[PDB]
Amino acid sequence: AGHMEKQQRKTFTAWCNSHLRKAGTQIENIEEDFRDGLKLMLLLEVISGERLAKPERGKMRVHKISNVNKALDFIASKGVKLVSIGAEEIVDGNVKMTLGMIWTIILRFAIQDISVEETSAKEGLLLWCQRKTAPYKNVNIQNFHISWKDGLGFCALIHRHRPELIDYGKLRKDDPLTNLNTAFDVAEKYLDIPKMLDAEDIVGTARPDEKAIMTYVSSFYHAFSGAQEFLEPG
Repeated sequence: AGHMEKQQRKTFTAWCNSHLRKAGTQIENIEEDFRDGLKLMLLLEVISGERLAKPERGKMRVHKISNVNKALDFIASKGVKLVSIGAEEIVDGNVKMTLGMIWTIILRFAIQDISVEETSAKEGLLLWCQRKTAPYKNVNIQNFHISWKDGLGFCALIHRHRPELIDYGKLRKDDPLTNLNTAFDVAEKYLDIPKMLDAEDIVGTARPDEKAIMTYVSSFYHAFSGAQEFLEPG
């Protein structure tokens, strides 16, 4: 019920929709649209590329719990970290539990497989960021929160791969709002990465939510991995 939840609500919703758009659907409220399990199963089919069991019909309490359990069984089978998520809480629209469940899904499907110099998962994603921004004198990535507040890290990641898209030299470290908005707009327009973070909130929050930032950064990783050259979106 604070800034942590607010930032995760924004970012996790955006991430989920960046995938569901490939299934011809979208959610409009993350604490309501997964309650019957239907869109949750669809999200899992998109990010895994597999077909889950056929969803049961009927809007009865028992049916919804059934669909959610099908989803929970599927993510367990795919190695998503277990964190005591309960089908009941998901069906009842418990926001804390829902965001917690979505986080484990993001971590498994967008971050865990990342491999960089024998380093993997979150640690691998961080190393990738550090290696790519190494040449930038005004950037020093050391985490997935404070290190990104001035926006230069995001701008540097983009400039490193597509220099023509950002006039990095004109960016000032003491002008974080400008830097963040520049990176977010360029990523949305040229890299097909939806805006998942609110610039003003990043600048105003002593310590921005690392799960939200990690989610956004992982989208940059995938946009620059070259995987799009051999994999069909869906």
